[PDB]
Amino acid sequence: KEVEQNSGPLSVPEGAIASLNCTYSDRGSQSFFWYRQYSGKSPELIMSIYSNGDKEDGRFTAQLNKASQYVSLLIRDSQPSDSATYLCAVRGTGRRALTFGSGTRLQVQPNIQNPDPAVYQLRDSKSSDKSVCLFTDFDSQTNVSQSKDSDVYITDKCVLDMRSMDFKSNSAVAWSNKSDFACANAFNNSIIPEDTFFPSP
Amino acid sequence: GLYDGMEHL
Amino acid sequence: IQRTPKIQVYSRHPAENGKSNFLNCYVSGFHPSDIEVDLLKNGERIEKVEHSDLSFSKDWSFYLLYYTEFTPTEKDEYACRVNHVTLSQPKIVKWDRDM
Amino acid sequence: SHSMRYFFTSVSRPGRGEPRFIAVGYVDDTQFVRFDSDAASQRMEPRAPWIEQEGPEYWDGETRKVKAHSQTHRVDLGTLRGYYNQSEAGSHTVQRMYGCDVGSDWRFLRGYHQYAYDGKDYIALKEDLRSWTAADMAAQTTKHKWEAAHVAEQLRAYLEGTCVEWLRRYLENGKETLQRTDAPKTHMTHHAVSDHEATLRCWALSFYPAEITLTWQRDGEDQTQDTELVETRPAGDGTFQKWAAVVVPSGQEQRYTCHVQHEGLPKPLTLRWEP
Amino acid sequence: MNAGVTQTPKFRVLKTGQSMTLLCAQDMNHDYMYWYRQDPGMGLRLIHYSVGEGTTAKGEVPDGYNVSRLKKQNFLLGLESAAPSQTSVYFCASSFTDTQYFGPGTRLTVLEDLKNVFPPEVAVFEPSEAEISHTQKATLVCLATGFYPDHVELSWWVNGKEVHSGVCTDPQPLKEQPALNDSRYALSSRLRVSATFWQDPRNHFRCQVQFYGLSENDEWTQDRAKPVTQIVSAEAWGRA
Ligand SMILES: [Cl-]
Repeated sequence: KEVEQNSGPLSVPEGAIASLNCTYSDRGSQSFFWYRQYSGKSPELIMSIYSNGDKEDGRFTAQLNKASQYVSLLIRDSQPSDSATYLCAVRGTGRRALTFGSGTRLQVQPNIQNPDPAVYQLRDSKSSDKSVCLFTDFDSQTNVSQSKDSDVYITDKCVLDMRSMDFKSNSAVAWSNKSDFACANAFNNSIIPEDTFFPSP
Repeated sequence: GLYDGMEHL
Repeated sequence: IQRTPKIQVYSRHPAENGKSNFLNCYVSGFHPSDIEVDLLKNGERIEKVEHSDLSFSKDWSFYLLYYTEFTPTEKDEYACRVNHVTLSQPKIVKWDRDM
Repeated sequence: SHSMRYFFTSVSRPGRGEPRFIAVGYVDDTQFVRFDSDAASQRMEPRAPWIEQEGPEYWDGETRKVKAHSQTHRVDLGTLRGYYNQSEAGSHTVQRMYGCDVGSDWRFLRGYHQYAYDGKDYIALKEDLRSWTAADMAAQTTKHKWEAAHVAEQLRAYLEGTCVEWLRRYLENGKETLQRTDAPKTHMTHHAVSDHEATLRCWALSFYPAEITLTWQRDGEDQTQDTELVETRPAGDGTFQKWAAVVVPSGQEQRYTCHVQHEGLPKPLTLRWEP
Repeated sequence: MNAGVTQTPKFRVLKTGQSMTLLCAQDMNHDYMYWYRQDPGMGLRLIHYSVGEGTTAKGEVPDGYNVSRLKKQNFLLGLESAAPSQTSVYFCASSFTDTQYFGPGTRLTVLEDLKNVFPPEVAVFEPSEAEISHTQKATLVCLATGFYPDHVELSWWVNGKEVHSGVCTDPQPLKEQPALNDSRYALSSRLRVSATFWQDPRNHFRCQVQFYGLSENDEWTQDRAKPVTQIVSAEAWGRA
């Protein structure tokens, strides 16, 4: 309750503004920080702010409202690479350490111009009757329901950037040891687009 | 009220 | 750098014999802060002496007010005794009431 | 106009363990807080009636902030010994002062943040609140550290913002004692130095605030050469005293005027001797 | 700034009751240094901090941890007697004022029994012709399966150069047995290339998982291979 942020996820289309919001208890607090943390990496400083008002740095704007004990980070022209946990940090009165909020998950959805949703079977390179199911090229409003079974594995969606083509695509992976399990069934817990291309393997 | 500056010489 | 104390001895209010008052020794302009200040009654060290919180002026030189409740008389002689690293000998300033 | 100022003194004590740390706070010429590392409380303490109205949140925060300053100055004494190649056998003094001034409208006029080492200028924030004056090569090391860490930005936020907010809070809540003028009660004394010359001493007592101008004129020209002017001194009741003296040729005491100027005076005052 | 703060080790498995020290170093002459832990849903919790050489102070969760700052550049975090509750990601930070710069973190897993440590099995899955047909793109899938603890770095190598472009690795692993705290993990990654690049057999595609497990200084009693720190790879060639 000392530094409060909503957990999110806050979901925003690329090109739109993202407002990460933060409230703090100690009215005498003099310093306010925004940190970005990518999965399995360390916090990186985005902005510090000290006075009521605005502070800008590239696409980032921090705004401090000491009267309402409220501080925001605005990401202008949001990009998928902005997807991360944003951590608010406040130094209370006479403190010599920062108090961190528990953070807000931001997901910036790529604009899939020509969605081509499909479920492909991929076979193990080193020979086997072993396979995975790849759901790919779906619109960024498609979400992927994790597995209802304990012997069927379904990953969350993952944004992949072929930087040289400036081409972003969504994908999830499904696999299982069960003989009956088939790609055509893999993603049936999920709301997958009508017109999802199912080739036969 | 006092300044909360952390800077050392 | 070192600076020798300026010394002023005086009463809070104009002195009327028998009327309860305060005896002040204001030491200012000195450096460093280590200073010995005693109020004297006919050369005898008064024991219940208060002093202000150490502060300083624009030029960083310190000042301190030493004081004690006293009732002046026509008879009793009052002084302030100051020693400081700058002083080869204690400086004694007599309270000149009719200053 | 009005001011808030905090004064810090840190003194190393070679044989006697931890350094001495004294903090005083003033609004104008009225002390309102103190801290002394050698007092029993180990708390920021009230020194004016109005500040005692503040509740425990205020005292806890100020006590935390003041003890945090003393820890920083403990390390500063050690650093400065390094910068000046000094041993622990000598006693050394760090002084620090900061605050803000406001106009009659209570809007910011200017800020201050300065340090001294053994009674000499070390480093100060310039009047523009953006750049540092380093007094010597030791202070240049501090300056480069402070420039690299963008210290001036956070300090400026305090001096222009928080400092001004605290001063307005104190001026409103302490208005009885802070938003007052006590006019000087003036008088004159006469002392024969010789048979050919006497001393005229012009008195101003019981005034607040401390700012005052005592001037002596002999036939309408200020005696800037020949006037002794004692340092303004506290009465100990929250008021100030000052005197200005001239040695005059005996029987020509008529020919000298003392002019008193003070905020509390609607008309500048003027004295001459009465025997 | 972040680059000025160094932290070792990167990964450690400990037996309950074992000792270790985490080293934080900064070459920035920073007065202030910080040890935090980060646990899901908790965010960063301060363990201990330091305002200078020879001085330390309790943070929010100090119990079970000690620290030393005998030298200004180094802040040591000591685990006297490792407990399962100390399983966490540890970050150190330093500041000149209050702006903190963070080290790269230390992933610690504390185990009752090291018999539960397993390296990954790694497989690469070849693009479907249906995808190459429909999209003129080819997605390779890497699966890293049955590893514990979750101390892995997955990387893609194309013609012996590490690639960043065209890759998406699961931001978190699947638990194979979600009911259990010592469940083994599965991790998927994709590498997507043009169908031309895939079909030119001059091109080599390798999926590498660096696993951080036991040392040689760890005792091994079990029948199966000692699950030491090791790279496990799977690969494929381009094909027209
Ligand atoms: Cl230590």
